[PDB]
Amino acid sequence: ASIRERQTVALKRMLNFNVPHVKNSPGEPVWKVLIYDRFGQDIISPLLSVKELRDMGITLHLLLHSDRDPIRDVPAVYFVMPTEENIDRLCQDLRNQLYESYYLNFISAISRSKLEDIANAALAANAVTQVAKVFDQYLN
Repeated sequence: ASIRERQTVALKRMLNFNVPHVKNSPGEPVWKVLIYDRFGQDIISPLLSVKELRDMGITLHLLLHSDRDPIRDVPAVYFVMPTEENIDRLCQDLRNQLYESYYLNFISAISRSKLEDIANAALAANAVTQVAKVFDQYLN
């Protein structure tokens, strides 16, 4: 479907988004982390798997509602829903500095109010973050 396609559009982008990262081992791919939620998995899985996740160059993929590992030396991605709870996880992971980067990706149409929370959620620790486009804003 043309719709389901747009879903992967953002994904394939974030899952490959090579952002300004430091290179320690010359001659090594770009390891990127990902953090998905109930919806995030509801979209990433249908168009991605565990073996494909690591096969694309993922350093770690876990649920915001789980024990996140400390990988400040590797860029991270947060493809989740901008829900009240999620917004709290953003400021929770942003302050912990679990990952160097935080390529955010909202499933629904977040608002300036909720957005400011995540935007500032990082400002608290000054973590490099970037809110990507949404796909489920029309479906899912």
